Amino acid sequence: GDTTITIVGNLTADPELRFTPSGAAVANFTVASTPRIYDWKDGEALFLRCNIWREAAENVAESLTRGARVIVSGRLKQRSFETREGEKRTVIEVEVDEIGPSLRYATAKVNKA
Amino acid sequence: AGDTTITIVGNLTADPELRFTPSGAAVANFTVASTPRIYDRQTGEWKDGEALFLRCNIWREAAENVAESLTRGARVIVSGRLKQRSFETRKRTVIEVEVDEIGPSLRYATAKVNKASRS
Amino acid sequence: GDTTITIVGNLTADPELRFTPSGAAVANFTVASTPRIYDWKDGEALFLRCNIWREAAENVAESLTRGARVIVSGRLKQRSFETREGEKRTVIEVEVDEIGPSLRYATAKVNKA
Amino acid sequence: AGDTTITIVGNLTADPELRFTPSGAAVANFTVASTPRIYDRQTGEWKDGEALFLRCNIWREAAENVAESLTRGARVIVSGRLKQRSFETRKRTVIEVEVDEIGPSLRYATAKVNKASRS
Ligand SMILES: [Zn+2]
Ligand SMILES: [Zn+2]
Repeated sequence: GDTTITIVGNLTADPELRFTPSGAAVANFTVASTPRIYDWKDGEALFLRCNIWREAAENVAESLTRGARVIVSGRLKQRSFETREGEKRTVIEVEVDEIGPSLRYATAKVNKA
Repeated sequence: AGDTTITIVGNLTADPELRFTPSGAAVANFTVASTPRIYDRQTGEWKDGEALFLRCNIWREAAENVAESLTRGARVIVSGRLKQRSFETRKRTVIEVEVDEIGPSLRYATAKVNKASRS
Repeated sequence: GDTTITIVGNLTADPELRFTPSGAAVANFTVASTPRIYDWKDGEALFLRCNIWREAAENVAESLTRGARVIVSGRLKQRSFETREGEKRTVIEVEVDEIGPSLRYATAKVNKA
Repeated sequence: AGDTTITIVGNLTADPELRFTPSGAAVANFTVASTPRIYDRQTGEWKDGEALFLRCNIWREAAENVAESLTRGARVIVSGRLKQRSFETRKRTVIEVEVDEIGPSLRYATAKVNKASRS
């Protein structure tokens, strides 16, 4: 039913870990995905605002920092705004199902629980 | 132009088996056990439906990075391309994944990530 | 390298088939994907502007109409605008690799070439 | 919670084999031949690399819709979920696709689509 995607990229900044009145934790961060080339590299670019919640949000929070190369699988969510202030605005966000630091150019010590 | 790609989440059946080709190129093997949930629309709660087993081989330094970072039953995210090998009996084809990116899922766990060094 | 997605939904309107000075054809259309429910259906929603080019653009043009339920595989492309007129705008579009009418609630006569 | 999903583009090895379960539910089988391109970075142009063969089974009216709409070598788009069956020799597992949506690709062809009737 939903539209899902996988985006590989680096966090543009440390994950903002804020809490809701009810206590549940929410982690926000935008992944910036940037491509490859030939003969000379680099181009394209894609910045997707993401949000994970619950314990995954705190793990994201305590396990990721700026520049971190991540793998993110989630659901695209989009909202459509105004006209009574200007004229047609669209925004998009990714509800993260799973995310983890990528092991393509690095390592990590994974501690269970 | 492009291969068929998939993102599979699951657990490592066993630690990554790191070997090296004759030329020296590293190669890590493992299989992800992706278990989907099923809901008995009548009592009980969610259930562990039929699991999928996908063997995956990652190459070069990524593989070495795997061998040194992931272990048994670790939950991981795998983005890769489906490749159909061919092994003979005694015809036979089998479908495995060639990893492009893989990382530990921060779902039920944390991780200390050490960047390597390039840019 | 690129970020790809698959969106199943219906065209919100017939595909605009316009041509470029050079002659190549371009088909534009926005797919509107809307979900399922339980116990009572319907919710969510996602509208993604798409564009196919070349012969696929004309085939899309002559094979699809409004309401058509399609399957679309492409690449997300996003651009970031202004600040010298207002303050930060983001837009997204799907460069369609493959698209075809879905056979979930219909049929179609496929004529080769 | 969710299965592993994939979008595979390719051609039908053969016309869809439509059969019916004992209860009456329709079932169509077929396999997509997805051929990826390879570039000899030295002369020649693009090349037809190693193809992937995935068997797919679609259900109910969708299947009937398949049987009545698709034929041999037709290019199609398939969105589905990977399912691992189990058949025994003489153990054995195999990976096939359970289609959720499938349609003829308007890449190298057109199509006349007849909506059915619901909403
Ligand atoms: Zn090496
Ligand atoms: Zn039926």
